[PDB]
Order: sequence, then structure tokens, then C-alpha cells
Amino acid sequence: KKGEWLPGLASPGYLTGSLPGDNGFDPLGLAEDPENLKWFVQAELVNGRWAMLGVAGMLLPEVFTSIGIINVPKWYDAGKEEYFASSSTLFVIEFILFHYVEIRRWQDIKNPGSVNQDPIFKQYSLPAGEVGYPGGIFNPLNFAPTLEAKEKEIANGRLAMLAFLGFIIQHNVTGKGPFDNLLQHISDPWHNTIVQTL
Amino acid sequence: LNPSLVISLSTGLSLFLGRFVFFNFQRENVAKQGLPEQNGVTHFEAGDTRAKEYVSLLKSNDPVGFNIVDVLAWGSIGHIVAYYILATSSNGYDPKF
Amino acid sequence: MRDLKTYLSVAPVASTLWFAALAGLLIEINRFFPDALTFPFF
Amino acid sequence: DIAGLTPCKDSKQFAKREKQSIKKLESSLKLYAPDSAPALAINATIEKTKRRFDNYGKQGLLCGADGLPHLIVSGDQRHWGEFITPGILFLYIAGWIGWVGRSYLIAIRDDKKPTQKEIIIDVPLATRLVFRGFSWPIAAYRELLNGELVAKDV
Amino acid sequence: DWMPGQPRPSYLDGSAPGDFGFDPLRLGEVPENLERFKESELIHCRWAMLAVPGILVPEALGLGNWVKAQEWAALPGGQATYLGNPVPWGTLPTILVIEFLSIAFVEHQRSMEKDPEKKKYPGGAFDPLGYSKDPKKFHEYKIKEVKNGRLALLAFVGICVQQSAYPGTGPLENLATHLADPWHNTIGNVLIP
Ligand code: CLA
Ligand code: CLA
Ligand code: CLA
Ligand SMILES: CC(/C=C/C=C(C)/C=C/[C@@]12O[C@]1(C)C[C@@H](O)CC2(C)C)=C\C=C\C=C(C)\C=C\C=C(C)\C=C\[C@@]12O[C@]1(C)C[C@@H](O)CC2(C)C
Ligand SMILES: CC1=C(/C=C/C(C)=C/C=C/C(C)=C\C=C/C=C(C)/C=C/C=C(C)/C=C/C2=C(C)CCCC2(C)C)C(C)(C)CCC1
Ligand SMILES: CCCCCCCCCCCCO[C@@H]1O[C@H](CO)[C@@H](O[C@H]2O[C@H](CO)[C@@H](O)[C@H](O)[C@H]2O)[C@H](O)[C@H]1O
Repeated sequence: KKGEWLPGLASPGYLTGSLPGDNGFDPLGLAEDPENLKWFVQAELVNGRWAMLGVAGMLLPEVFTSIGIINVPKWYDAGKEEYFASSSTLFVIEFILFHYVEIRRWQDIKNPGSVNQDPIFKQYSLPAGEVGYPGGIFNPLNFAPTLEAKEKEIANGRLAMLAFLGFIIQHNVTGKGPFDNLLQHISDPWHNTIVQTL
Repeated sequence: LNPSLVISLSTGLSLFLGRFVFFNFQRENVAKQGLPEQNGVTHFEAGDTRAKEYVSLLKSNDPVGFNIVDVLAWGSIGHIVAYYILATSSNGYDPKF
Repeated sequence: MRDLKTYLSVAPVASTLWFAALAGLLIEINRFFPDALTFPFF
Repeated sequence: DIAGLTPCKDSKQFAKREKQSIKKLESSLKLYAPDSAPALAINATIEKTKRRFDNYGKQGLLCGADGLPHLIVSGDQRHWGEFITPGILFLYIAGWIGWVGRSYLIAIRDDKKPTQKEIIIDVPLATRLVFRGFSWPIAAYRELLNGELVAKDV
Repeated sequence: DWMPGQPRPSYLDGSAPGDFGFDPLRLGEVPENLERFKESELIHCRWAMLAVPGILVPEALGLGNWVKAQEWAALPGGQATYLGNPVPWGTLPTILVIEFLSIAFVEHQRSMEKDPEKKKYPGGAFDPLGYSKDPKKFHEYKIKEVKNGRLALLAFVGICVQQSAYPGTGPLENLATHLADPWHNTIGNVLIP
């Protein structure tokens, strides 16, 4: 019993139950090949983490602004705002940095343990971890990376990926912010719904 | 501007380069590339009566082997460069920068 | 019964069902969204 | 505008075409009692005509001297709705169909009589496989990388 | 290793000067081509190491940038100026014939020698100070030349691409334009018009 996304339905044989978040869910057989399964485990990790941060930074500044504690533009209107650098400059910075980091992480995906040390400072390396869970400086509070911890990371990541999808599609149809949508719904739910939104 | 000057300079420099500069390169390339051959054998050995090369004219008492054919080739180059610079000087052509 | 489902699975019959469904679909789409040289939603 | 064309919203010939079409249908309409069903049909064609020309004018189609839309397929971002976007949609659907059919052929190829399922469709298997086409680009990209897309030494 | 985590090519053991294992297209798979590439790479590195200051220093002075310093030859009666001095032979056909004969002779002299190790590092008259003394220090100087020259090549690429992104500029003019407002003067504006 590892949990069933469809109760009656059996699990694909290639989902052992050793992966965190394994509810037996691969109806289109994308992870039948094991290398695909590894790659998609890293992909779900990174999409889920970025989605958690993004959903947070999209929803919380809005609810803070609407309460009045602070004044922050809407997540979609944040792009148009004026900043201390040209947005092109911001982009080139972001691209160079991500181009370095992502390629180091990728080196770890292909050849695990190969990028664990600082190439500048030959000391201050990383301990040997698992692909997708770098230890050392990346875990300063030194929490125990066990199951239920990884399972919670994946659960909040999946809920946050769905959340982000809901944010972009919602804002497309409603022209407002996600917390604005929640207020509008809680107002009169039976008459404020995607049914009435269309 | 003076045709005799440009033609004499260009042809003298061409003969000079072909004599003291590019002669060894020329000879090693014409030696490794060799005579044209059909079916693994030269055109004359294959039976073309008129494909025998002329060794009489190619003999020169010039110590290095520079001969009449070398004169004709390099001098031809020098005259083509010469009439190039002559014709190109009297142009009046100027591109708009 | 099993043999009849088998017959209904045969190439020409499955083809008429499949293309008839596809035709009804495309017809209705051109009924609610007629003309259209372009994808207007961008 | 592009290629010497003019927007159809600004084209005299385009509006002349809409006018002549509508007046033509109204010439047909003068023959029938306005309550009759032929009349309502010609009115529906007229409303559909106005919808047509108004939509072509709205969505930014350029017109030739002929007063007819011309499509800009160069890739100019002002006209991706004329080719590039419906083109990506097409490639998604065609890739879906071909990927599903290939999945079926691979699935039945080791059967005891393969041709048997090519002339009598295994509909349960087909239904199992149709929705693999939803993710066909990831599946085919992963197969290309893994070396499962192309047969070896053929 | 140029890219940590990547298996070095089979034919790059690290012994060569400037060999960090970079040949992702396996262009040095054949050894003859690789040796030719070491020679040609050093030639480009040295031309670049000479040409970069020749591009920058006249710009720091009142003389024009590296682009303007070629411009008299476009117009017919053009005469060059070296340090503001209208040099008499500055006409284009003059210095053009001069350049062809001189450059052709010298470089062709390199074409007619095949050691092949002398085609990379000849020395002799070209090492009068004798920096080839200590073979360890001479080899470290080989790494020195190769990294310096690769750096100069990259810089030259920056100069040409900046020149295309700001026609009629100077590397130091571009630099000053950046120093004015680094956060609003960037390649970002050229990449994103
Ligand atoms: C991530 C979870 C999540 C949550 C709890 C909400 C919540 C809400 N949505 Mg949203 N939405 C989501 C995901 C979510 N949505 C996704 C993934 C999409 C992309 C299709 C959308 C797109 C969407 C649209 C277009 C609209 C809403 C709207 C609404 C509001 C009214 C509900 C409604 O009208 O129909 C709900 C619409 C859906 C598409 C439901 C899909 C959500 C799936 C089924 C996951 C939820 C199941 C989950 C187990 C039950 C709740 C768990 C939760 C507590 C975490 C409401 C506050 C309406 C609105 O904004 O009001 C003006 C509306 O117009 N949503
Ligand atoms: C034409 C100049 C040139 C030449 C002949 C060489 C030759 C060589 N390099 Mg070098 N290198 C160069 C430029 C050059 N390099 C530059 C500019 C850099 C800085 C990025 C480096 C940095 C470098 C490193 C770190 C290493 C080498 C190595 C090598 C050796 C093995 C690789 C090989 O055989 O590829 C042969 C190369 C060619 C046949 C040239 C191909 C050029 C193609 C056709 C076009 C290139 C387009 C270019 C990207 C344009 C972009 C500019 C702009 C317009 C965007 C070899 C002898 C490896 C080695 O073992 O060192 C000995 C190694 O570790 N190189
Ligand atoms: C930082 C650049 C650099 C470095 C480290 C080297 C390194 C080396 N070179 Mg090389 N070379 C360079 C640039 C460089 N070179 C340039 C620009 C050229 C001109 C195209 C050459 C052409 C060249 C040849 C033909 C030969 C070498 C040789 C050698 C090797 C032994 C001699 C030596 O160590 O010289 C020591 C170098 C220095 C002490 C650097 C001095 C820098 C000062 C500031 C001079 C710069 C002044 C000015 C800016 C440039 C004008 C000078 C010009 C008029 C000559 C050695 C590995 C010889 C060899 O192969 O040995 C067997 C040899 O045959 N080099
Ligand atoms: C990365 C992500 C979102 C990241 C958002 C970010 C960074 C937001 C950034 C910013 O907000 C800040 C912070 C500040 C704002 O001012 C500006 C923006 C720019 C807005 C979402 C991923 C979202 C990813 C999603 C939704 C993925 C969904 C995948 C699904 C459902 C797949 C399911 C299946 O594949 C299985 C598992 C098995 C198969 O057999 C069957 C099928 C069904 C195919
Ligand atoms: C004896 C001797 C000597 C001398 C020599 C001499 C003096 C020489 C001469 C030589 C020469 C001096 C030669 C020449 C020339 C050649 C040729 C071969 C030519 C040509 C021409 C041409 C080919 C032309 C063409 C054309 C035409 C016709 C038309 C148009 C224009 C043109 C150009 C195209 C010495 C001392 C050194 C040494 C010892 C011995
Ligand atoms: C998904 C992972 C990677 C995602 C990468 C996303 C990259 C996004 C690139 C955004 C490009 C920024 O694009 C640039 O934005 C700036 C900032 O508003 C706009 O600039 C605008 O506002 C600035 C504010 O001073 C004015 O100077 C300018 O006149 C005006 O146009 C530029 O006109 C636009 O060219």
C-alpha cells in the first residue's frame, strides 16, 4: 500500500514505491524507461520548487497590499514598474548567473558527485548526497532529508504547480489578481464562479 | 600612370617572386601533383602521340631550372596585375563611403 | 455479440465511425466559428 | 503596409466587396415575403457576411488591390495568427496522430498474427493509446535522446 | 579541465600547452589536423596579441579609433597619418603593394618550413633574450602565451561585435558609455532593442 491516485487501478510496474510522492500515477507511460524517470524526478523537483516560490511571491504581496500593510504592484503588473536597472540589463544578469548554476546542477545530473566542490576554493566541498538534494552549504540548518520531508516537498510542489496554472489562467479570464478572485468568490460563491466568469 | 613603369615593375616583381621566392613551392607541388594520367598511366604512354611533353624547351642553363615556361607564366601574371593597376588608376571610380 | 463487436472493429466500419465523428466535430466548429482565415486569439 | 498592401480596415475595395455582396443577397431577398423562411435564411447569410468582413477587418488582415486578404507568412510577429500559430497547432495534432499510430504498431508487432490487428482494430488498445498523443512531443524527444526513435542500422 | 564533470577527449591528456580538454566537435580527432591547429592557433593568438594594443592605444590618444584609421583609402587621393604626420607613402596602392610583397614573403617562409615543432615555437633569432632557457619555465611561458593569446582573441571578438552594435565606436568609447550608467548601458539593449 503506497497510495493510489485511482483506487481501483493498479500501479505501473516501473513505479517501485521507493520514490517519494509515488502514488502510481503515469497513465501515459512517460516514466516507463528508467532514465526518463530519473530526468522527470529532477524536473518535477525544480518545477515544483520554482512553482512554490512563484505562487508565494504572486499571492502574498497581493494580500499584504490589499490589507494595506504595504503597497506592492500586482504580480503581472510588477514587470512594467520602474527599477534601478534597465530590464534588459536585469535579464542579462539573470541569464549569465542561471547559465552558470544550471549547468553545474546538470553536471550533477549526468555525473553525480562531479561538481560537489568549489572550483575556486578547493576546500569547502559538498558532502556526497543524492541527485537533487545537495547538502553542505545548501542545508545550513542541517535538517534531516528523509521521507515525509521529501514527500512534503513534492506535495507542496505539486499543489504549487497547480496553483500557478490556476493563477495564470484565472488572471487571463478575470483580469484581476488571485486574492482578488478569492475575495470575489467568498463574496457570493453561488453567483461568482467560473460559470459566471465566462 | 606611366605604362612602361607599371608594366616593368609588375613583371619584374612577378619574375622575381617566381624565381627567388615561390620557385621551390612551385616545383614541389608540380612534382607531387605530377603529369596527368589516364587509366593509371600518362596520356602519352596510353598512346596519345601528341601528349609527349617538350623536354627541349624546359631545359635551361639558368642554374635553378627557371626556363621559358616560367618566364611566360610569371610575366603573364605581372602584365595582368600591371594592366589591372593601370586600368584601375585611370578609372575615376570612387565608392561613396 | 463478441463477434459483432469484432465486426464493428473492422477497418472500414471503424473508419466510417471515426471520420463521421470527425466530420460532425469539424462541421460544428465551423458552425460556431465560421469563416476564419486566422487564429484570432493570439 | 507589408509588401505594399493596405489593412483591410482601410481598403476601399474591401468595403466595396462587402457592399456588393450584401446588396446581392438583398436582391435575392426582395423576391420573398419577409416572414417567409427563405427570407430568414437570406437574412442569416447577410448577418454571417457582415460578421465575416468585420472579423477580417478587426484581426488585422492586409488586403491587396483586389480587396481580398493576403496572408503574411514571413514570420512577422504582427501576423502569426495567419500561419505560425495555426501551424504549431497543426504540427501538434499531426504529431499526435502519427505518434499514436506508431504506438499501436509497436504494441501489436509481437502479436502472433500482427496483420490481424491491422485490419480489425484492437479498440481497447487504441483507446488506451490515444491520449499518449497529448504528451507526444516529450515522449518523442525523450525517445530521440534515448535512441528508441530510430531503428539501428537500417 | 575546461568543463568539470565532462570526460576529457581521448586524445587530450593535458600535456599540451593550453590543453584543458576542449574540443566538443572532435576537430582534433585526426592528429595531423590537430598539429596544424596548434600552429594556426598560435598564429592567431600572436596576431591578436599584437593587434589589440594597436587598436586600443591610438584610441586613448587623439588619433582615431581602429576603424577610422583605415578610412583614407576609401577616398582616391587618400594619404595616411601616423601620429598626425601625413606620411608620404600613405596612398593605398603604395602601402598595398608593400604589404603584399612583405607579408607574402615572410608568411610563405613559414609555409616552406616543416619541423613541425618549429612551426609553433621556432626561437633562435626570435628568442634573442633566450627565454627558452629553462624548459620548465619555457613551457610555463607556453601556457602563458596560449592563455594571453586566447584572451586577446576573445577581446578582438568583443571589439568587432561592439563595432557592429555601435557603428563608429571605440572599445574605450563603449567602455566609457558603460561606466556612465552600467545598469542602463549594457549589451542588454543590443540583445533587446
Ligand atoms: C490549485 C487549487 C485551486 C484552488 C483551490 C482554486 C480556487 C478557486 N478558483 Mg481556480 N484554477 C485552478 C486551481 C485552483 N483554483 C487551476 C489549476 C486552474 C486552471 C484550469 C484554475 C482556473 C480557474 C478559473 C478559470 C476560475 C477559477 C476560479 C476559482 C475560485 C472559484 C471556484 C470556481 O469558480 O471554479 C474553479 C475552477 C477550476 C478550474 C477548478 C480546478 C482546480 C482543480 C480541480 C484542483 C482543485 C481540487 C482540490 C483537491 C480541491 C481544493 C483543494 C485546495 C484547498 C488546495 C476559487 C477561489 C474562478 C474565479 O477565479 O472566480 C472568479 C474562475 O473563473 N479557477
Ligand atoms: C582560429 C583560432 C583557433 C584555433 C586554430 C584553435 C585551435 C585549437 N584549440 Mg583553441 N581557442 C580559440 C581559438 C582557436 N583555437 C579561442 C578564441 C579560444 C577562447 C574561447 C580558445 C580556447 C581553447 C581552449 C580552452 C582549448 C583550445 C584547444 C585547441 C586545440 C584543440 C581543439 C581543436 O583542435 O579545435 C580546432 C579549432 C579550429 C579548427 C577552428 C574552428 C573555427 C570554426 C570553424 C569557427 C568558430 C566560430 C566562432 C565561435 C565565431 C564566434 C565569434 C562571434 C562571431 C560570435 C587546437 C589546437 C584545446 C586544447 O587542447 O588546447 C591545446 C583547449 O583546451 N582552445
Ligand atoms: C603575453 C604574450 C606572450 C607570451 C607569454 C609569449 C611566450 C613565448 N613566446 Mg611569443 N609572441 C607574442 C606574445 C607572447 N609570447 C607576440 C605578441 C608575438 C608577435 C606576433 C609573438 C611571437 C613569437 C615568436 C616568433 C616566438 C615567440 C616565442 C615565445 C616563447 C619563448 C620566448 C618568450 O618567452 O618570450 C618572452 C615574452 C615576454 C617577456 C613578453 C614581453 C611583453 C612586452 C611588454 C613586449 C610588448 C611591447 C609591445 C606592447 C609590443 C611590441 C613588441 C614588438 C615590436 C616586437 C614563449 C613560450 C619564441 C619561441 O617560440 O621560443 C622557442 C619565438 O620563436 N613568440
Ligand atoms: C514553474 C512554475 C511557476 C513558477 C512561477 C514563478 C517563478 C513566478 C514568478 C513571478 O511571480 C514572481 C515570483 C513575481 C511576479 O511579479 C512575476 C512572476 C514572473 C509572476 C509552475 C509549474 C507548473 C507545472 C505544471 C502545472 C505541471 C503539470 C503537469 C502535469 C499536471 C502532468 C501530469 C501527467 O504527467 C503525469 C504526471 C503523468 C502522465 O502520464 C499524465 C499527465 C497528466 C500528462
Ligand atoms: C639574361 C639574364 C638575366 C635577365 C633576364 C631578363 C632581362 C628577363 C626578361 C624577361 C621578361 C621581361 C619577361 C616578360 C613578359 C612575359 C610575358 C608572358 C608577358 C605577357 C602579357 C600578357 C599575357 C598580356 C595580357 C593582356 C592582354 C594581351 C590584353 C588585355 C590586357 C592583358 C594583361 C589581359 C638576369 C640578369 C636576370 C640573370 C642572368 C640571365
Ligand atoms: C522563463 C525563463 C526565462 C524568462 C526570460 C524572460 C525575459 C524577459 C525579457 C523582458 C524584456 C524587457 O523588455 C524591455 O522592458 C523594458 C522595461 O520595461 C521596456 O522599457 C520601458 O520602460 C522603460 C522604463 O525606464 C523605459 O526606459 C522604456 O522607454 C520603455 O519601453 C523596454 O521597452 C523593453 O524592451
